[PDB]
Amino acid sequence: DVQHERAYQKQEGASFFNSKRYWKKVGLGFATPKEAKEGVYVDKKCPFTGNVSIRGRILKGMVISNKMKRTIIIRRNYLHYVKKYNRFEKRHKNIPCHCSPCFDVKEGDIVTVGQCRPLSKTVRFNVLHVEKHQIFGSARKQFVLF
Amino acid sequence: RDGRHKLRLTGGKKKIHKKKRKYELGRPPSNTKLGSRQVHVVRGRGRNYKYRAIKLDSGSFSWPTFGISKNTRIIDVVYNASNNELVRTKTLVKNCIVVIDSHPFTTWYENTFGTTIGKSKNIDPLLLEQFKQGRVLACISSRPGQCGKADGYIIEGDELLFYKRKMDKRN
Amino acid sequence: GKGIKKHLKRVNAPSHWMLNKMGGQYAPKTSSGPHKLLESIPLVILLRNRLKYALTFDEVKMILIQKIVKVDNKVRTDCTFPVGLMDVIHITKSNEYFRLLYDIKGRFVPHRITNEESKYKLCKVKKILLRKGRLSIAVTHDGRSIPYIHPDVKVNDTVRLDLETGKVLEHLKFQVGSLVMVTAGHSVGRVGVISSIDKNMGTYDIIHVKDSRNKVFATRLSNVFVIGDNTKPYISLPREKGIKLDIIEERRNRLKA
RNA sequence: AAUAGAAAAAAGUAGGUAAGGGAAGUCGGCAAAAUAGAUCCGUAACUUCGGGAAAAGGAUUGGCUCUGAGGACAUUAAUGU
RNA sequence: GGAAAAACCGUAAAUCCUAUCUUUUAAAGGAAGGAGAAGUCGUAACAAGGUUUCCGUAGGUGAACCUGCGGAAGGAUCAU
RNA sequence: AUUUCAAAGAAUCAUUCUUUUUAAAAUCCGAUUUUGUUACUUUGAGUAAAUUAGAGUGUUCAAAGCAAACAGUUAAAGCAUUGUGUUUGAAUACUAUAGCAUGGAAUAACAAAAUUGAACAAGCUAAAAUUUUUUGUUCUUAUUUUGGCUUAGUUACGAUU
RNA sequence: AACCUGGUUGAUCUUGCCAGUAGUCAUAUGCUUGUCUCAAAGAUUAAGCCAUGCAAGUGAAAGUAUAUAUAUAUAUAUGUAGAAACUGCGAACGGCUCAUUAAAACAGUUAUAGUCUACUUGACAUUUAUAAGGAUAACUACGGAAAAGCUGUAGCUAAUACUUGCAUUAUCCUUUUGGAUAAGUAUUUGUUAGAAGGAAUUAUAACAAAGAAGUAACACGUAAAGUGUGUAUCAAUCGAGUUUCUGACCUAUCAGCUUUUGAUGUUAGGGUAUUGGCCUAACAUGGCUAUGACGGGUAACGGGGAAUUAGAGUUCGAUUCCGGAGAGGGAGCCUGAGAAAUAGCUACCACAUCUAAGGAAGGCAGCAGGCGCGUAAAUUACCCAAUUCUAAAGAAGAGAGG
Repeated sequence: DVQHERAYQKQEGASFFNSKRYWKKVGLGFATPKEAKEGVYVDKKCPFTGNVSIRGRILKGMVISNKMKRTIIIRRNYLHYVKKYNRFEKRHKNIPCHCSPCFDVKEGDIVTVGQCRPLSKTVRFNVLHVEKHQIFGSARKQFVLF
Repeated sequence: RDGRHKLRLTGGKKKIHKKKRKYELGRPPSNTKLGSRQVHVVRGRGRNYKYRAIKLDSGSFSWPTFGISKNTRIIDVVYNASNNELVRTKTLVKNCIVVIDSHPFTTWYENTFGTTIGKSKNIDPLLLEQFKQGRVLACISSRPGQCGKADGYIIEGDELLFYKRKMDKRN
Repeated sequence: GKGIKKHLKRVNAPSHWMLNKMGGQYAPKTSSGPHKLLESIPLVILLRNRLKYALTFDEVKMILIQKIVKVDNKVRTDCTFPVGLMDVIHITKSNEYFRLLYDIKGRFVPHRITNEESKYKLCKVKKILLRKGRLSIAVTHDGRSIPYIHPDVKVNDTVRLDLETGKVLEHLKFQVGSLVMVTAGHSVGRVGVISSIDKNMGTYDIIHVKDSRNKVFATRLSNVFVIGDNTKPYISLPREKGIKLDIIEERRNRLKA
């Protein structure tokens, strides 16, 4: 496909003198998507074809913003227990996640992210699975079991 | 310098205590140039020694087509895919595009075929152009400021074409 | 600065030291190496607080300068040398050999071993690594390297190990029927035959353990030290053999001396 | 241009310039000096909310050698003039 | 090989000019609140308190207050 | 509001606890064993001591402490075949409200959701594999099998009040 | 121990407060004190100031002694001690205070496949030799300065200080024989192959290039053949840095914040011990916000916990343990494995001491003790016997500790 960036697309570990792409098992009952296996895409922060380690905790959240370059913001929604009244209250937390060129995620999709290697200042997690989902209420106001 | 004092995840101004510790750095850039070799040894934590190249000249350059590498003089620094500063000043880093003399490679090809190990699909026309003028574009593959060297590979095929076009005519 | 904190305080010590509130402000901090600090006892505790062969730490020092004491059948030069989860103390003059084990109460006891079994110990491998030249090396709980280790031995297997030549004699493969000894769980210092070994991807691993009294309890795979086969314990387990007693049974027994 | 020349002091008139202090001057800072162009920042009391405002208060500005941004035409996305 | 000395970036204390915010704290005069003594002046409210009361509101008034406008009874009428 | 009610036995004091069996789909030798997610709950794992609850233990009692106890005028005894004290004790639990594993039939949530969907049989077809096949860097063709895709039929076929 | 009385009135029931009443390992104080056991004790107020003293050194088989002493045999032979000094290693701990800090620090819980690791422990190495190269201290002498942990010459001389430097294994042919061929541990690049882990661009194996550093020119001594100290790589271990999730007191008379000065992302590099806007350039225009962001307050170090608890709770947590922070204020380095150390160093500001008037040196929130502050708090005591720590680690040190 077309090029448009100022960097050569290495896709490290590809190899070029052995007879005729790179991707890995990813594990934990998970597997590469069809667009990972057959796609032309190049990245280094992609979990499938990058060197980023799919280590640590794996959680589900809801995508609230999808408009950064290959990067998503997921809200993790929860009920916080209040001991004093012996009652619960609604609470939530935002997790910045890499999105992959594999996944064309949309608002209110559930996403299964992993802890992985910290990428930068804010961004530290990465999507491993996109579970497609529809909610017509505005994302900032939405509560789900994720 | 390193660590804490940058803005909060909220955008807030975080108040700082816990004074700067030894394990928190901020240390000088490499500025290796083109000229008769000079490197200074740097002492890192644990007495781990690093090499800060200040001048360089002959690196180890790898011929992709046969997968072999030889130590070779660099003729010039010619292009940088980032800033205009590095290339104008002729200061070289692992991004940089330099030019090497083709005689080790030319000799090796003569040794293998008898005119200019084992059979492949052999020399490419872009590689042939570079060899023909005796002066060959190459990409540095090592970090001079850390390793003391700017060893590299001759820049090949699609990467060569893309950068050759990007480098140019307008210039 | 903010470097290596050298000392150890009294109630900063692990529980099974038994260095009481009175009688001192500090505990000895172990020398590095043979086993982890938290999974060790020094010679001082054994000689003074358990065996009672010294009045003071100074009397321990007097014992240690004299060269009659041997650990792993080899002379050791300091009081803070660690005696680990399991190893052999030999006292030449009395001709005594003790092997160190955890008791059912969860504290370290030196259990008398004879000459014949003294020449070997049974050693759980913590890791088995492939080093250059296509050469295996095992890494043991007691901090020994075994080069040339048999390739079908695996990373939770135990191994019978000579102590003069350092050669491996045999190995005991970890399986669902294996006799196992618990290192440090809630089930600490006790033995069973394994009901099931349970493996799950990218997480801590569980073993279900069956008792000599034929009761069942859970324990983590990480802290369980293979110790025999369903035929027999391979080493000499303590005289009360890891057995569970209830609180009610224990007090009823306590009165029934 | 209702004149020229020579000499060059006072004094005059139109101008300049002046150490150190800085309105102690006088009717009054009058006179004179300081400020001043652009670009970038920053801008209060108060206010009929429009203003105040170029407020106040700062910074930058030469010469050279480079880099980037901003057109027009014609060959099926790239390549040309 | 090599000391002093200089120069350049990069850290960067401190000093000074402002700018904003914080804290007490001054100030003539203005204008408040409470405490004390059987002080001066009315007689306002309490009963139909001798003009039913109270609300909202505005204007007057040395005041306590009065008057207008529209409400309510917490009315002195819950009754042709 | 709404979706799988129950039945019979055995144990046991008229009572109580328990076990067996009653549709469907997949799998293994006509019999055998599996079947949404989360909240909630059960057990667990792993978990600083001091403190705290709390056991053992007459510090002169108690506050305390973590010690002690037994017999012997120096042996009876145990065990080595004249040598050698002994029993011991220094427990157990609380140890987030979260994370980790874990049994769960109720209760809650959520999930797919006929302005049309998916379960099967049939025929065509391109992907991968099987079987075939000469010549000591390496080479033609062919039957077949498995999954994917287009099209007529066939299910108790497919929407709670 | 799951608990109440007196007070509106002429008298009453109600609302409602006030008052009593009890506790406080919570402070102060008044009076009184025959005993004994037990023993908190200059936090709240000034992280204010400090007189004098003391608080970290280290040599018993194992670096260096023609200062010297000494036991045998006889100014000689052996030897054995040895003031002293170079060298080595420690002083990064422990002690002290709680000023600063409000999603940071702290607590549980991850992750480190993103890393470093001295002592200690176990594995165990690859491209002139009966012993090499000098140069330096103490030391000898002349000196210099009022003072000071100031130091100058010249001649020396050692080291385990400093610098050089001396096969053999495996593949192919041949009988447990004889020939031929190769041979760099980390570290780095380019090319492939690919025992383990849930996951590998990992272990590992090969190729082509570079490439540190190295593998003892050292000391004791096991029948009435042993050991120490040193050494590359690897692992272990004592640890440490980062890093995941979850958890805050009061405040809206604090509602929009952040973004030219990296805020948020992407790319490329540099830097780092390593990930990382950590730092530079180029390119995007994001990101965070009533679940109270952003400010502001707190007499706010955090936890284990403490007080009162019938059950909830409520108040409190300088203050024996764990973790953090700090060493007059700020800041910066050096050394070393480990320090942004503080009885390390440098500088500025705030203080301040001796001066010979040139100059020079100083830092109690270590232990006493003093001043000031105050409502408020002890001795310049004695000792290393125990508890432990550090060293050339027994035998010595330690106002740690008793």
